[PDB]
Amino acid sequence: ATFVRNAWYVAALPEELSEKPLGRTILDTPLALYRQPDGVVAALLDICPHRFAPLSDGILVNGHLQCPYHGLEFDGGGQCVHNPHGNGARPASLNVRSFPVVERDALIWIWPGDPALADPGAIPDFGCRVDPAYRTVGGYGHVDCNYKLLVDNLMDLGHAQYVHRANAQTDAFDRLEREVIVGDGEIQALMKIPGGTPSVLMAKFLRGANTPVDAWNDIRWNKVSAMLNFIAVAPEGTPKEQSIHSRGTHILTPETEASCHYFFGSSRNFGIDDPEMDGVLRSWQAQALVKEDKVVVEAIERRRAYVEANGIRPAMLSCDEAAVRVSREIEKLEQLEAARL
Amino acid sequence: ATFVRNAWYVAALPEELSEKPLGRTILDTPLALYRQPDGVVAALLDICPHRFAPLSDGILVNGHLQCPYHGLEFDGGGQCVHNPHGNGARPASLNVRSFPVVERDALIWIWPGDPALADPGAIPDFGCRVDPAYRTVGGYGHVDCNYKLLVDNLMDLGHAQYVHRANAQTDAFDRLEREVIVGDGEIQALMKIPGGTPSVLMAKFLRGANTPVDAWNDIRWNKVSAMLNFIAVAPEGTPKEQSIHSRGTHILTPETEASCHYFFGSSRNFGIDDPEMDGVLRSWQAQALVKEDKVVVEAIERRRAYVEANGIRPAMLSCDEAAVRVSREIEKLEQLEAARL
Amino acid sequence: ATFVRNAWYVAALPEELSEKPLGRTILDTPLALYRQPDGVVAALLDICPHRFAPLSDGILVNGHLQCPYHGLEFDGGGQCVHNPHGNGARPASLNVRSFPVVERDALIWIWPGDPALADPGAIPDFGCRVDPAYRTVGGYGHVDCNYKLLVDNLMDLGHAQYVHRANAQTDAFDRLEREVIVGDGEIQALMKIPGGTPSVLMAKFLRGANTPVDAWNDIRWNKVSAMLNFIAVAPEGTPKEQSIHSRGTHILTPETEASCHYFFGSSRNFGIDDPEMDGVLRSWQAQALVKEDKVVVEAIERRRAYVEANGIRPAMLSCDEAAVRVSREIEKLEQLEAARL
Ligand SMILES: COc1c(Cl)ccc(Cl)c1C(=O)O
Ligand SMILES: COc1c(Cl)ccc(Cl)c1C(=O)O
Ligand code: FES
Ligand code: FES
Ligand code: FES
Ligand SMILES: [Co+2]
Ligand SMILES: [Co+2]
Ligand SMILES: [Co+2]
Ligand SMILES: [Co+2]
Ligand SMILES: [Co+2]
Ligand SMILES: [Co+2]
Ligand SMILES: [Co+2]
Repeated sequence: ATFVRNAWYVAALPEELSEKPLGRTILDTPLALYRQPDGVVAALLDICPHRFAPLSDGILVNGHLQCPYHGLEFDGGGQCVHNPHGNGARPASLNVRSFPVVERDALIWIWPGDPALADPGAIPDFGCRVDPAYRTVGGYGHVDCNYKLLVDNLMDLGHAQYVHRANAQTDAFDRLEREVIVGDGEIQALMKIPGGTPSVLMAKFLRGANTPVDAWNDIRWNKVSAMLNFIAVAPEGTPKEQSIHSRGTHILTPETEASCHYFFGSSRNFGIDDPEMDGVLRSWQAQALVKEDKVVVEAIERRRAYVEANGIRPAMLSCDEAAVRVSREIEKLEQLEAARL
Repeated sequence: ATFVRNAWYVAALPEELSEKPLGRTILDTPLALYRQPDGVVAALLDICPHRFAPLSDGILVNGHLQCPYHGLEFDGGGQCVHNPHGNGARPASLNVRSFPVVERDALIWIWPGDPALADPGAIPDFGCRVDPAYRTVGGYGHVDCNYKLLVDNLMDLGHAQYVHRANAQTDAFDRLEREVIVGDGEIQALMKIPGGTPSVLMAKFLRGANTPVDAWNDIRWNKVSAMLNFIAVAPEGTPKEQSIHSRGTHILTPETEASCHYFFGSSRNFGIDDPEMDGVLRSWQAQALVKEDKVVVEAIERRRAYVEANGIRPAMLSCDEAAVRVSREIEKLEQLEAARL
Repeated sequence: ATFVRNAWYVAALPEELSEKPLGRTILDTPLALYRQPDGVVAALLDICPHRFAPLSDGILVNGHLQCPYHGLEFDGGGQCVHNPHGNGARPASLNVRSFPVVERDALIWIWPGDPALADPGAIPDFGCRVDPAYRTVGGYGHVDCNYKLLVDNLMDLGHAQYVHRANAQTDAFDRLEREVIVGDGEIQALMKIPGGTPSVLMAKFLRGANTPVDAWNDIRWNKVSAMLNFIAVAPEGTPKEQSIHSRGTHILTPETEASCHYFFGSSRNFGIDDPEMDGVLRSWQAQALVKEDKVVVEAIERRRAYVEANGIRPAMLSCDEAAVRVSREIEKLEQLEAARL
């Protein structure tokens, strides 16, 4: 019910789209997503203007999406280009709503709000996903929880030990200086852990000069729910730029009030020509989502009714600064938008 | 919530009933339908007056339906004929509601509204279903959509050109000529496809024949939601009257606000003793009706919340006259009834 | 929505609890139930004070329940005993709600209401369950009906003549004699079946029986929804006291407004060292209690919307005295509680 509609959201990964329409709901809005013959992606409201049939169940006819019910045909902009009935007249009432869409950084971005306010330049920067110097692997996941629970999750390092123990684990609670930098529509949480233990994968690409001052775990948040992290390791006192690292794409898109779409990916600068490494990284990310984070957040969503019926508020700990700030920024965006409705 | 209760609806096909009660909900009213030992069908509110147990889960005892909970027995009129407890007294408070019911034309009709207005003069004529000159085959289907969506569907048979493409597509669709006749309590939509190649289905009716043909697809609607179509095909310019045809029964009965019962059938005057022709008609009913149409209308029902939340209204085409008129007649019946209670 | 929270309810059977937490909802309240290393049972609100994760999905760490999300640890009283984050401070806001709990008579009792009013001395007496002179076997069942429908069911044991026809029908039902004893927070219904043929079940307990049989079916109800019955059968003219019997535990605990937990058991004074009798009772509990009654009450729950929408009230028979009285006592408790906010 309460979404920030005036913002860019990822609706799909390029590989998911083709001439066969994909029906997907974004912010309670049903969409028909498909790639036209010229290769350009189109996004139409998945509701035919005639009698409301799902356009996503149709097929392309001469490059145009044909409604599966009575045959009306539409172009990528939503204009009805063919009416096979009667005099074949095509009044403006037959056009279907079209959404601004941009394919960039191996992501399909969509603006579900006021179309007059959609500026391609305000789209988050995920350039690493299409940089020849990086190898990117990823996927899609559906989760039955409000998207804000997963934003909280991604902005927090404290559950790694208990939720992702299979991968991330430690035994130190005396050393932890994470700085949170608040910008405009952007927030970064930087963490540098000297003497940090490199991953099993990034270790294979290290020669030898371990010295307490060489491990990073950072994350950047952009307007609403798009995040990119930075997991890295270095020899000694070398800068972040010259380290072995992976930039992780973690973008959430609300489906309904209690469900969301999760687009994940890893863009690494090591083992670039290792095909079996691709399967590995993609599976661990999938595991971290499906088999672990999903279980936790879906259980929390199931407790929302009780917490709201009663007046229960969360008790924050020292590790919640970044999440709390992002949570507050999203709230402000919800209010700023409602102050127009 | 909004149903036209003062009208006759089909609650079951004769073959579905026996001494074993059938529990079925009609217009949000749970019914217990069964055939008494004398062969007469009975319809009782499926709620025992004592503690509300489902009478439909009981069995007949000496021709009377016995409640499975504490044994009260009832006759076809809903009168409690036996109370096995205490002095065995049977006060009027123990009688269960009974609904007017009429078995006619191989259909079981029921009046769910004001029993004092049960006007049998209003039972639609489906005589072809029991005419020895016709062969009838049919079935039952349950659909998760408001019944009005299927009424719309059946009054626009032209959708077959797209929804039933593989069997009904016709190269002469663009030469279609339709008219609409409005009479006393009845609306008819006539369609004619002249001098074209028979569709895949029509070919089977003519036993794999080619050569130009004239087609007719007419449909009659009667008060609320009972329809009978006319599908005919014949060579060149032969008389519509002396043509090979099938009269299709298509009757809808609301179950809940968002679900309905669909009773379909085909009464043909050709291939009367041909088992393979029976198979062709049954294949068509299972594929087109039970599958194809269901997919479309159920997807539309899922889009109702969005269309209502926003102020979206349908855009009518030249082929919608008949459906729009029936839709308006049903609306008037809803208002005339609401102005009563 | 309307529950009598100020009363003791059974939340589990001792055998269901261990160091692995059991998540269960009682009166719309999610609980985490577990046995601490010292063997004492604990009951905490299954919602972590930090971010609301289910504590029931956690494990015990050094005798304390650890939240599976970020590691907070709690003691049986709900006090946070360990915070692994930052300075490890533990403000009062980190404690979780704990519920008064008492393990007695092989039952786990919990007080879901005002903790200040919980008095262990008001817990129903089910001593037979731990008396060395009796052999007790039982189990748990979940039912999708408001708990009051099952209380009604248990207070009218006469339904067994029809609902459990195959197992308990007696040909002397017509000569039954009832008595009802009313007390403070207690109501008893007595039934006597004089000189009849033993039912299939009673014959199983007796291991034969030629001569006529006297059967007793008594049941005691205590404040809210805890019942204990008395099933006895004897030959020719043996008195009820000095005889062979089983004391049946039948306790219901509301889960939601339309669902409940059913704890059943049989404590017999015959065949104490007989495995075959154990099977007979478990077979009965599985068939009659978990299958047969469930079908009836769940069907009734499905008819509640219709009966309420219309103004339908139940018509009582001569066998409803006990049930009606308990129903009235429960209503009074609901009102007395609603009158104090
Ligand atoms: C849906 O109406 C029909 C059409 Cl348009 C073509 C062929 C048949 Cl068999 C029917 C039928 O009555 O089922
Ligand atoms: C449901 O109460 C019973 C009746 Cl009515 C007959 C026999 C038995 Cl064993 C029980 C029981 O305690 O489950
Ligand atoms: S609903 Fe799309 S053309 Fe009719
Ligand atoms: S509920 Fe039908 S006789 Fe009791
Ligand atoms: S939700 Fe329990 S420790 Fe964070
Ligand atoms: Co074009
Ligand atoms: Co996580
Ligand atoms: Co009779
Ligand atoms: Co159709
Ligand atoms: Co301790
Ligand atoms: Co510590
Ligand atoms: Co029973």
